[PDB]
Parts: sequence; structure tokens; C-alpha cells
Amino acid sequence: SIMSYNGGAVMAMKGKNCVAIAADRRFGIQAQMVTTDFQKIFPMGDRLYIGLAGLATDVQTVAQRLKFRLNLYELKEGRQIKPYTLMSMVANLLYEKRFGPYYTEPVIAGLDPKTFKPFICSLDLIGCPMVTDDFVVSGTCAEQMYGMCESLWEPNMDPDHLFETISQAMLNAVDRDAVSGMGVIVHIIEKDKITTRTLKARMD
Amino acid sequence: VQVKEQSILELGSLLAKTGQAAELGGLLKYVRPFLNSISKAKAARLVRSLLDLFLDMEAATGQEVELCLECIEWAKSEKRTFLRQALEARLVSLYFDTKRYQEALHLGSQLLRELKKMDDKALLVEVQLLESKTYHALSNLPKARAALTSARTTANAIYCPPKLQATLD
Amino acid sequence: SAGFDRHITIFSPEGRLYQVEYAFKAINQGGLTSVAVRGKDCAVIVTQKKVPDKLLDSSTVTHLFKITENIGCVMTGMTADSRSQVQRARYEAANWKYKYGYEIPVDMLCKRIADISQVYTQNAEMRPLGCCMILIGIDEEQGPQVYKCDPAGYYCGFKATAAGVKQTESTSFLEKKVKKKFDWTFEQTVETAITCLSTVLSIDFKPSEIEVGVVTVENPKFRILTEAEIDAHLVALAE
Amino acid sequence: ADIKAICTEAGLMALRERRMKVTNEDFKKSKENVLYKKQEGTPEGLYL
Amino acid sequence: GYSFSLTTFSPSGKLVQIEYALAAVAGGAPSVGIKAANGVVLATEKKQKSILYDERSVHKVEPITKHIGLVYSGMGPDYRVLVHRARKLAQQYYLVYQEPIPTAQLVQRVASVMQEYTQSGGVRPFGVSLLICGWNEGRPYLFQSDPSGAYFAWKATAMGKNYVNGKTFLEKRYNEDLELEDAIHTAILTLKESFEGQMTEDNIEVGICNEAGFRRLTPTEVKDYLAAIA
Amino acid sequence: RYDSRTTIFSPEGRLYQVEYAMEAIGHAGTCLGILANDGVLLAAERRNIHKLLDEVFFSEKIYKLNEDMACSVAGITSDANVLTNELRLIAQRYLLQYQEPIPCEQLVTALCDIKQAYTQFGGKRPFGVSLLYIGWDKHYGFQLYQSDPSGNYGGWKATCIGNNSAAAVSMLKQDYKEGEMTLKSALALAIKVLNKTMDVSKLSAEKVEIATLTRENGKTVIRVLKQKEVEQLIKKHEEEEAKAEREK
Amino acid sequence: PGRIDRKIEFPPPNEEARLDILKIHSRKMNLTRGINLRKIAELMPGASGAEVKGVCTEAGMYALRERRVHVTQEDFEMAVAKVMQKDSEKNMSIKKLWK
Repeated sequence: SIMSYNGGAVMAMKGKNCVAIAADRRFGIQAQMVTTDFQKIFPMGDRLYIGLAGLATDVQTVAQRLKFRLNLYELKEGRQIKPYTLMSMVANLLYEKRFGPYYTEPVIAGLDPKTFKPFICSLDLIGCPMVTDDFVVSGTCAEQMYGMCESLWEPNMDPDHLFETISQAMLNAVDRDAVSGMGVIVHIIEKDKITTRTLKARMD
Repeated sequence: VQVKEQSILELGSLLAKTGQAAELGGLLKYVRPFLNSISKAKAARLVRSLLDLFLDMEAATGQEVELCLECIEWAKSEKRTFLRQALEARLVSLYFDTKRYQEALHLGSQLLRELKKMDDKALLVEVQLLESKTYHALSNLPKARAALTSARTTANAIYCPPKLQATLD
Repeated sequence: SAGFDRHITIFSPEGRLYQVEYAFKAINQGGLTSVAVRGKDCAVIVTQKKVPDKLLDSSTVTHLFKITENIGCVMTGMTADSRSQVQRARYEAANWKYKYGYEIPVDMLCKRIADISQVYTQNAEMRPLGCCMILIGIDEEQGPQVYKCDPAGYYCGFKATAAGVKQTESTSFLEKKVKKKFDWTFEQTVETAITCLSTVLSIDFKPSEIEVGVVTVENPKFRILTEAEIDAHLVALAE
Repeated sequence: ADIKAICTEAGLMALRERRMKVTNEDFKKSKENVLYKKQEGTPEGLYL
Repeated sequence: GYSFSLTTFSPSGKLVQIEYALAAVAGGAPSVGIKAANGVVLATEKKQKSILYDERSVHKVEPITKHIGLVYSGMGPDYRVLVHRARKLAQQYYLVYQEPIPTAQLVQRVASVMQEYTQSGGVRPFGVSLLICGWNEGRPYLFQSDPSGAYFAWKATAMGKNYVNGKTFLEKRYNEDLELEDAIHTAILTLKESFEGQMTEDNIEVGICNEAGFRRLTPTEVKDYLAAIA
Repeated sequence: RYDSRTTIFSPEGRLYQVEYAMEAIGHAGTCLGILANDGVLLAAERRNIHKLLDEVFFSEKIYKLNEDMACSVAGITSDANVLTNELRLIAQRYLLQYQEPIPCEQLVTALCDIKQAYTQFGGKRPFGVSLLYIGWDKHYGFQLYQSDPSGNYGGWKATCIGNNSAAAVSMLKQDYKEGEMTLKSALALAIKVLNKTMDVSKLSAEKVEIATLTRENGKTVIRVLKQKEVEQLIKKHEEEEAKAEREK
Repeated sequence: PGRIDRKIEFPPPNEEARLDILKIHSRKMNLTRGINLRKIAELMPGASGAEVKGVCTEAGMYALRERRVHVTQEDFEMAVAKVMQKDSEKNMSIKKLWK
């Protein structure tokens, strides 16, 4: 399919007072890779990120249009954006192309700007929002990511075991996929700091 | 906590209405560590209330001016501005009740060195007006006209002179 | 005067504007007077006609205009602007039923009429329709209502109403009339709707010189009275 | 008549600082003192 | 010769027609807004000409959202235009952001509407100033726009006829904090300051903003406040 | 006379509506910016500080516009809010197109082409707004610019515009520094200049505003500093005044 | 400049000059003691000097109604604000249309 033209995998997972998000690194046309440093996770303010997967054209295009609407929002209002407000903003942007749709499926993860409350959601390619309490996934290798997260997720987890859970979920699911791989990057954010780690994955 | 607080105010209303002063004068000495239990700016009205219930019983001149000077010496030792000004304004009114000759005016002088210097405005209209009584009480007619007019130009910048208007009138 | 010559619709340094308030005396060239009365479950329009010629007809003179089955009105002011005002009223009453699926309230219709008149004041380059409109209608859980719409874009709802040439005289009567506590039992209403006008103009018709529209909470249809039953009420208040 | 007023005023400035010969500075002070009474109205920055 | 158009200047100062439109605001009904510690009180003056007029037909205190109310002093028929404009503009925020629009954000946009009628050259400006209230994110707000397009934030203010008496009144009459009830007692006292007749439950009309939302008062509620009102 | 629209020309020959607009800037507030190494600043005057207002924004003259630029304002408020909403929307359009910030001059020429275009097409009022610019870029670092109602601009090292801003320029040339341009030397110069223009004695901190822009580790922070730290800046100037007359 | 060669302005006076004119007209007046004339001239941002006389007449006028000859520094503090008089521009809408 068009979603299977470049591959990709984005996973988010909710912790106790923190939230983690991960993605792969491979960029390539259908069977031939090109590079291993393709960005799929974009910062939208502090303690609030977004992940994109699907057609690599619409990954870079939507991330620039959303940044266009964000900076105009944060200047007419002195405050920063709330995580629910971004989800309503993205779903508006996708539904405007109702019949010419962008081929991407976003994943939003972040904390509350005032309190510590984590937030995860994901959307369809036309903008049906969906908030959960445990994890959201998107990409070509979706079913592999559901099988790992249903077994490894625990309700209240420190940032140590949250890191080890989403690492073991992403490494085992992506190695079963063919068109995803070549490295995995992990952002784990919290109230005090932001930790970015890259994992030792199979480069085949 | 409050059921012991209102039980003292239950006895405090009994000492006021039934007409006894020696046990009430002990209560005015009793409530002096009781003052630092509620808001600082609204403790002065409770003292004002108990002082008015103390004074409006009978002309018992043995303890009225003495206990007022005691609480001023406590205000020397505790340094609350609004509470001492509440006590000074009542005392100079009590000085006028017997028409004290110099010290009523000398107390009005020593307080109005600071009242025009400090920030408050509403209390100044009354103590300017109370001096216009006592300069007329000494039959000094041009000075009392002068002190009244200075009270007029001060009176025009207050939220409410709600009862002080007719007093001025 | 300060004298801006008031040629177009702009302000004056006094704070007002003269072209709109010249349209209020544009009603007076009709040479006519209309009265609406709301007393109880019924509401009554009454308005005289003026037939100056025998060659002129009788049926094509009436100012009572049926807007909907349950909403009627009367028009004052000049004639040609009055009928075009009715066409917008008939049109937008039918868009309500189409868009919203039920019958339009009499209160909401005057908001739509007054907003059309507001644009002609706010935006220039159209003459602002020198005529006035008075409505009646029944509203459930509200009783009957009477509304007046001004050429300025003003509307209000009120019990006793005068328009035309003789507002200030007729409204002076109805303040003296509607200050007591009456129950207005549908012949109390029609009699005063005559006798408010029957202190003012000093006329004496035989019963063919007026029109009476009526509405009632027993038959909420708008209803123009018959010449025979006009003659009935003209000798029923009247012994 | 502007020039003749400059020539008299520059001579007066030398008498103020107690001289006979006239420096360049007296003509500078005479030009500033005499001229600025009428010059009003120009669109600076508008043109170039 | 400059007082007849809008698209040109005076050789010294400012626009003449906008200053004449502000003279129409001064000839309107008086109105008072007071920002309290926990809420905002609006109050206006509603006298009909005759006894015949129904008081329950046209309202002054008017809701925009469930937490945003709005009054005026000027010309009533121009008021109904930008109310209906501000209604539809408040929903367009909510369709995008799925969140009730904050009170700072309307007055950005409503003033930009009143901006646009001050353009060239065959339209007239509004003759209405506004008073906008709302309780967004705990702290209340009280704003005021004008036909020029500016917008501010008052502790307390007054507009309409005899406002300079009400300005000098409320200048003496404001403090930093009172409760919402004491704000109502002092908002009726300043409307009574310039009044002609017996102030009843129908001569005035009062709406408030709690943090629990916007509501306008019923005549029974407005009677019982005006009963034993100082 | 020649009192009509912006079209036409006068004989002899100039444009009176532009002159009426540019002269009318002298009735506005007061804004200025100074030279600085490793920084730039703006200062402005609070007008109408009557005690029944709120200041719910705490930033009125100053508008942080892109990420590393801000601007003052002087003139009609009705035209002021139109331009600031336009000018922020210019910079994000550039950023969408190139993914790099706008380099602080062609932002200015973009607005001045808009401000010009109402002088040629009829019948429009020209913008009665003049405003400044502060910013940092890759090519020249810290900058200052001066907008005009005509659509003309200029790059300055220290300027001022507004109410009594015809004698304040004289103090800037009398206190011109070059090379030495530190922020504390620049902040101390600014409070002295507003002391000459404003006739309000003792120069209350509620009557002024100071915004700065420095460059820190690749961030270009923008500081609108609060009323608590204006106090140490005012009393420092009050201290230096009493000490300076000890020689007499 | 062929006819008129000296064109001489007359600006409103300075604080030292307002101090000096005050010294001239209070000469025949009868000051009390402890009185600061410098702070009085500090209270006049832009006086004329024809109204420095007006302060000196009204301060003496306040003593006249008392049948008195004394003065205070406060009497001048009242007389400056009496002479200084403004429009008191109302409604703020004019003033803030025009920022």
C-alpha cells in the first residue's frame, strides 16, 4: 500500500508521572534503504512531543504545517499549548484534506504544562482522535507492537522500568518487520528533565 | 476551639448587660493573650466592641481612663498601628466627656503629628472634627472655624462617611 | 445650526444622525392611524381605510396583510415601501419552516425584519424604507403578542399600540385606559380598540370605513372580520 | 540682507570674547543665531 | 471640511468621525461594571417610555458563551449586530480547539470586527461601546471596547449619561477586594446615583459572572437585592 | 487646497496626507532603542496610568513577534493591531518556505511595502503608525530599524520616536558611546534619557517599561523585566545624581 | 534681517529662576520661619512667572481671611495646586484611541 511505501513505526507509552515515545530510524524506498537518520519525532514545546509515520512526504509536510499553526497560537496567547488543544488542532488539519488526505498517522505524547499529568493519543489519517491510558502505536508493523505491549505493560512504573519496557517492545517487534529497523531512538520525558537514548539494534 | 471562644463572649455579654464592672475589668485583662488568635486587622474591632460595652455602662471614672492607658502601653509593647489609633481616638473622646483642658488637645496634637503623616484618611476626618468641638469648647471661634474647614477639604475623598456626614453636618 | 446639511448617513457633532430620523416623519405622509391592542388571549388590529373615489375599488385597498396562517400584520407609512417590506416578511417566514421544521415565533420574525433595516443604516447606498410594521400572533406558553418594528431597526413588544399620524394622542388615551385591572374579554378588547380611536379623529362612519384583524386562543388562525360582524360590534359596545 | 546681518553679528561676537580679528567660530555662531527664526517645514527622509 | 469623510486626516490631529461616534456613546443609557475578588458584576439602566412597554421582551445583559456576558451603552439596534457576530465567532474557536474561548481572545477579535467598519468609505462606524466579562482560569476579567477598536481592562468603570459623576464616585468607591455580594450592593448604589424615579425590579437589569458560569438575574432576585439596598 | 485623497500630488510638489500622517506621530507615546554590544534594548512610556486599570497583559508597547525579534509601536491603536497580526504572519510564511528564521531586514521591507501601498492606491488612509525593530541574525548580529508612515525605513545605532522625541536625540549624541557598549552602560543611559523627556518627577517604575534581548548559548532570550528590578535601576540613577553635584 | 536684527525669545523660567522671582515678590511679604522656597518652585513644572505673583497674592489672601499675618510652607503647597489647573480629560476613550 501507500502506507507500506516507506515503512515506519511510532510507539508511545504512559508511565507513572512520565511518558515515553520511540521510533525507528530507517528511511528507504520500497525495498532499498537510503539513510538511517530520518527524523520522525518532532518537539512541540517543552514536555510535549509528536511522532509521525507513514508516507515520508506527508511526514515532513504535516510537521511543517503544524509548526506553522503552533507559533501563531503561542503568540496570540502568552501561554503554551495544552495537550488536548494540540489534538484538536491536528484533527482539524487532517480533516480539511478530507478527500485528498495526507498519508500519515500521528502519535502525540506529553505532560500537562501546569500539573504533571501525562497524555497520549493517536489519530487516523482523516482525524479520528483516540486517547488511551496505557499505550498507542502506529505504523506498518502495528500488530507486532500490540502483541508486545499487551504483555509487558504495567500500570504504575518508574522511569527505569518504563524505559526497559518500551525498549523490549520496540526491539522485538521491529525485528519481525521487514521494512522497519536500522536503529531505534527513544525519548523519555518527565517533569525535571528529558532523556534521549538510542538503542543497539540489528542493522540488517 | 470556637465553643470555648464564644463561651467567653457569652460571659462577656453577661458582664455587659447585667451591669458589673470589676469582673468585666478582669475580662478586659483576660482577653489580652486571647487577641493573637484571629486576624490582626480585625482584632481591633473586637477590642473596640468590648471597650464600647465597657464604657457605656455607667460613669465609673475609676477604671475607664486607666485601663485605656494600659492598653496603649500594651500597644507600646506590641506596636500595632491600627489598634493604637483605635484606642487613642476613644481616649480623646473620653477626655472630652469630662472636658479635659490641655491634655485632650495635647493628645490630639501628638496623634495628628502622625495621622497626616501616615497612610490612612478616614480616621483623620473624625479627629479633625473632634478638635473643632474642643476649640469651640474653649470658646475659640476663629480657630474652630479654621479646623472645621480643614476637616471639610479632607472629608471629600472617602469611600463612606456614612454616619460621620451628619456628625460633620 | 451646526448644519452638516445631513445629505448622507454620517454623524453630527451633537452625536446623532438625521437621515434615519427623517424616516420617522416619512410615515406621516400616509395620512392614516393604526391601533393594536393585546388584552387577554385575543389580540386585535384595527385600522381605518380611506376610499376617495367611487371608481376606486374596495377589496384592493386593505392594509391588513396575512403573513402566515397564524401571523398577520398591518402596515403604515407610504404604500410602495410597505408592500416590499411584506415580501421579505412572507419570504423569511417560509425559510424558517423549511430550515427548522416548525412554525416561526412572532418574536423571532421581528428580529429578522429589524436586522434587514439595520444594514441600510449601517451600510449606505439604499433608501431606508419609510414604513412601519405591527404584528400579532399567538405563542404557546406565552399568550398572544404585539410587536412594532421601526425603520431604524428598533423593535419592542408591548400591549397597547398606536402608529401613523396620531401616536401621541392615542397612546395618551391608552395609558389612561390601561392603568386599571381589566380582564379584556374579547368584547372589552374590540370596544376599546374602537374607542381609543373613538376619541381621536371625530369621524362617524357607517361600518364600512375600517378593517379589523383578529387572533384568539380558540382559533389561532389570522382572521379579517366581515362587514356584517363589524356592524355587530359597532352597535355592541354601543347601546 | 541676510549676509549683512551675518557680517555685523560675527563682528559683535568678537567683541564679546574681546577681540578685533574675527575667527571662523564667530561666523559659525552668527549663522546659527541669525538664521533660525523662519525655517519651518520640510519632508526629511521622505525624499532622497 | 474634514468632518464629512473618514478616509482622510486633519492637518494637525486625528480622525473626526470616530470622535463624533464617541459622542453617541455618551448619550446612551448608563451602565456600570465592577470586578470583584471572585466575580464580575454588570449592571445597566432600563427605563421604558410608557407603562405600555413590556420589560421581558428585550434584554441588555446578554450571554455569549456559558461564562461570558456582555452589555453596552450606545445605540440598541447596532448592538444586536455585533452580538450575533460575537456569538458565531465564539463557536469558530470551539470547532477548532474543542475548548471554550478565553475572554482575552474574543476582545482581540471583536475589536477587529469594529475595526473593519472604520475603513473606507461608505460605511459608518458603530455607535456602541461594550463591557465584556468572564471568569476564565480562576481569575475573572472585565474588558471594555470602543468604536475605534481599542480594548482595555478595568477594575471598575462606568459609561453612558452622567458617567463623570460615576467615575468620581467609583474612584472614591473602589477597593482591591470585596466579595461578589458587596459588589452588587455598591453597583446598585452607583446606578441610583443618577436616576429619575422609583428604582424597581424592572427599571434595572443585572447579570453576574461566578466562577461557576455566567447568569443574569431574575426580577425576584433583583428585587430582594434592591429590597434593603442600603 | 489639496485636502483630497492621498492621490494627488500638490503643485511645487509634495504629498500633504503623508505629511499630516508623519507629523501626527509627535502626539504619541515615547519609544527608544540604544547601541549595545552583546545585546539590544527598548524603552517605552506608560501613558494614562489611572488607578482603575489592570494590566492583564503586562506587555503593551512591546510585541515579541518572531522568536528573536520584537518591536515597539507609536500611533493609532486601530492600525497598530492590524500590522502586528500581519507582521507575525509574514515571518511564519518565510519559515514554512525555507525552515530558517527571517533575517531581520527583509521582514522590514515586507511591511514597508505594505505600508507604502496605501499611499498609492485610492482611496485608503495611510497607516498612522511608526515603530522600531530589534533583532539578531546570522549576517549582522544586533540591529535597529525605524519604520515610517511613508514606507521608508533606516538602520540606526540609537534612535527615539514619539511625544517629545526631538530633544532626546540630542542627549543621545551628547552621550554617544562607541566600542564601550555594555548593557549596564546602556541601561544606565536609558533611564537618564527618559528623565529628561518625562516631566513626571522621580520617574515611577509604573510609568516606564524596559525590554532587552541578549544572546545566550544559541537561544536569543528576550527579557521583559519586571517592576522589582526597575527599582534598583532607578535608585542607582537617583544615587548618581546626588553624587554628581558634590563637586559644586 | 535688514530691519530687525535681534530676535529674542522668552522661555518659561527654570527652577532657579522660579526660585529667584519668588524671592523678589515675597520681599515685602512677611514669612514666618522654617520655610523652604525651593520646594515650592519644584512644584511648578513650567510656570510663567506672572503666576508666581499669583501664588504670592493667594498665600497672603489665605492669611487675610484669618486676620493674620503669618504663613506656612503648606499654604504655598495649597496655592501651587490652586494656580495649576488642567482640563481633566474625561472618558479615557479619546486618550487611548490615541496611544
